[PDB]
Amino acid sequence: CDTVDLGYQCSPATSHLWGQYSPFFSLEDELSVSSKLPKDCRITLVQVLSRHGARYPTSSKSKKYKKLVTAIQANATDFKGKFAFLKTYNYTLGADDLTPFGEQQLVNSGIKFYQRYKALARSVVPFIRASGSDRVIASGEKFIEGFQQAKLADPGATNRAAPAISVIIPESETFNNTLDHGVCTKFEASQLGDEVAANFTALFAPDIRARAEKHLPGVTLTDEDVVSLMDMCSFDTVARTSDASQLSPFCQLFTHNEWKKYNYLQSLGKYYGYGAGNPLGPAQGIGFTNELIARLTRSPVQDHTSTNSTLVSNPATFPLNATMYVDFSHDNSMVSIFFALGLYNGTEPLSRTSVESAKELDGYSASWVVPFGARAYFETMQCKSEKEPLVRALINDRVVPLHGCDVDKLGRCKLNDFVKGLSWARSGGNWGECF
Ligand SMILES: *[C@@H]1O[C@H](CO)[C@@H](O)[C@H](O)[C@H]1NC(C)=O
Ligand SMILES: *[C@@H]1O[C@H](CO)[C@@H](O)[C@H](O)[C@H]1NC(C)=O
Ligand SMILES: *[C@@H]1O[C@H](CO)[C@@H](O)[C@H](O)[C@H]1NC(C)=O
Ligand SMILES: *[C@@H]1O[C@H](CO)[C@@H](O)[C@H](O)[C@H]1NC(C)=O
Ligand SMILES: *[C@@H]1O[C@H](CO)[C@@H](O)[C@H](O)[C@H]1NC(C)=O
Ligand SMILES: *[C@H]1O[C@H](CO)[C@@H](O)[C@H](O)[C@H]1NC(C)=O
Repeated sequence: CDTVDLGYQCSPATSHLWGQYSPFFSLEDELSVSSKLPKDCRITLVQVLSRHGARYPTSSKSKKYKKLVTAIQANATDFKGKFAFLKTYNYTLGADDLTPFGEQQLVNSGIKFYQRYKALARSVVPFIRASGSDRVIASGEKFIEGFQQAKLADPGATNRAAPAISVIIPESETFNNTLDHGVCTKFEASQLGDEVAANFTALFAPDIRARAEKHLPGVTLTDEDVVSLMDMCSFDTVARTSDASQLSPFCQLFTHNEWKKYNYLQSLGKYYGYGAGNPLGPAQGIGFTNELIARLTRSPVQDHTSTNSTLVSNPATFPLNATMYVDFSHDNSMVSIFFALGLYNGTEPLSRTSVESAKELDGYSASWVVPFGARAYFETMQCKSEKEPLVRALINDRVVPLHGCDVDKLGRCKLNDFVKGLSWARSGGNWGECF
């Protein structure tokens, strides 16, 4: 179901509609030109930003789901139709960790990164950082395994030293971490994303709850419970087999139309939680943006947001000339980063009542942007067509044309023009409002 090149392609009418719980699926050529290296161009630098792989529910969500399944099984006097499996379903999911499928996603992502950037990778040991979350670190280790596997299979490789994760950035409300938000006090107290999600759920869940209650006589569901049951489709799928080759029985409880609503609910939560819908959302991505500018320009970091001055000032933890960089992070931080970079500046504020597709939102959705095992590639290339280095952004294989600069038909801008266009991030944006 899941391949190195294309990601997850089984049951696409369901599995691509789980938002941030969708396994990565390649968006090569989707509302986009090809992501292929253009003729007479050579990559000179690549930065990868990768999410962790598919996982179990967090400890708190796992507790909630188990509580619900138990209550259903205790209250239902019958389990009718498609809900029949809940009579004997046994809740066995863990908490927080990668599933085997999620580990393999990341091995696959490392293989794909080697293959895509083979010309550089043959001689380069990438510089790698990970946010201080066990599933993120584990994802980094699996990416490295895949990278090394592909490199060993390539007779043309000259430097096969394994890259280490050189920096693990602590996750703490008082540690400045560009790969995991937490220090912007006002933002961390924001309820907007949760309120938008709740309001939208109140629109679509009632009909679903009625149908489920009809097929589970004795059971009373809330809106929240409907969403929990829908969440279980993805979580159970990515857990129950090592290759996620069997759709969970939870999945067929809901229609394709309902999956499109669920997918949009997830898009709303990320947009209004972490993206441009949140007044301090894109500010959470400024620190990484300034780190990326430092790498692109081989220059010291200039930032006063979520960088740590000790970490960025030491070559051992922030080398300025490493040619390949790979950073491991989380959905929410990656959404903020993509918005801070201006990559979704063609997306209008999402309707809170009407479902708009990624097609109609200029390529923005949770499933297109931060699926499980999400990856972004930020390239510099030197092309014979242009004296100046050109930058290109690929998000889950889709070329995401740059904003703020004079963008060409291939989605690229000249390096200095791109950096100039990131004036908001370079100034620190509205970070002062944090406090
Ligand atoms: C910056 O990193 C240093 C070295 O790890 C650490 O001692 C310090 O507390 C960090 N400060 C912040 C605010 O992240
Ligand atoms: C939720 O809906 C209520 C009633 O329609 C509305 O007043 C409120 O603004 C909504 N919340 C958000 C953040 O959209
Ligand atoms: C199960 O029944 C109990 C006791 O009436 C009730 O409080 C609870 O909400 C019910 N839960 C479900 C999921 O039906
Ligand atoms: C951490 O970030 C805050 C601004 O958010 C800044 O005041 C402080 O200097 C930073 N500390 C370090 C060590 O970078
Ligand atoms: C993206 O749009 C926002 C809001 O208009 C603006 O502040 C920011 O500078 C834009 N980014 C780029 C890179 O053009
Ligand atoms: C590049 O130079 C940096 C100093 O900015 C140094 O720490 C490191 O040896 C180099 N980067 C690599 C090869 O990881």
